[PDB]
Amino acid sequence: GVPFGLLSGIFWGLGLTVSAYIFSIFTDLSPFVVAATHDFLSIFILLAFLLIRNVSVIIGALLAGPIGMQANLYAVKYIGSSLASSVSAIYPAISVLLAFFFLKHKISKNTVFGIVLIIGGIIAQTYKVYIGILCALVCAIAWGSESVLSSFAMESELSEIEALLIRQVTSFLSYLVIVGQLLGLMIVFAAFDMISYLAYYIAINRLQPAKATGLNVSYVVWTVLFAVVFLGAPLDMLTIMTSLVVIAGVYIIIK
Ligand SMILES: C[N+](C)(C)CCO
Repeated sequence: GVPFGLLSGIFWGLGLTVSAYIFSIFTDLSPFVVAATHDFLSIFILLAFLLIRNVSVIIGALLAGPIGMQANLYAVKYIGSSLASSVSAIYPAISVLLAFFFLKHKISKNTVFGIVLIIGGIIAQTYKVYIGILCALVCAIAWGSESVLSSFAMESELSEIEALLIRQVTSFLSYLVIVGQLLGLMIVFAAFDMISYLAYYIAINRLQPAKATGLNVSYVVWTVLFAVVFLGAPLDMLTIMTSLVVIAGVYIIIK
């Protein structure tokens, strides 16, 4: 069960760097259409896996799709290959802050304490860098509410056919109301995002969000590994330290 969330970290961490690889080749020539086609291509490779409490899903999906994911997409233009991932990784603190007050109290002396060290090893480097940090704070508020609102239903509603299916078509319908090689990189980015968000939901089913979201912020270390090997990040001395505090806290939350 625990690996399912650890798999959610690496796969979104590699995918959120190939999205930076997409923008790095034209420098945000198209801000918004990337996210609209993102869910458009996502529905088809999500349905490729094939071969009412719906309100609680849609009210958290519009709280993290129209304002959470695409803000991580367009509102994070070039501030960093992972510099948005760091401060958007305080979202478990916003999620645990909401989860503890909505009939979910299962934390220990070294379960949220590992989340605390994971945030303090990031906030210290947060200012080692306006619009980018704004939405990166917004992505933290949005995904943290979605994690509890996704865990809200989570009964007679499977992680795929109701959890991630309604979550995808809701944001895809939202952009419909708000409105070659790139399609290969887009469908490649869609292929990595959809195994990730399902694996995050499979970790949300059996494992509590306080630990499932806490193992997810491993997506901050893999998003620097992919961003320094596939992309050649400068990796100053402060990067290895923040990479260590976020994994040193991962081994406190996992145990
Ligand atoms: C994929 N998100 C990072 C948006 C959710 C955590 O898995």
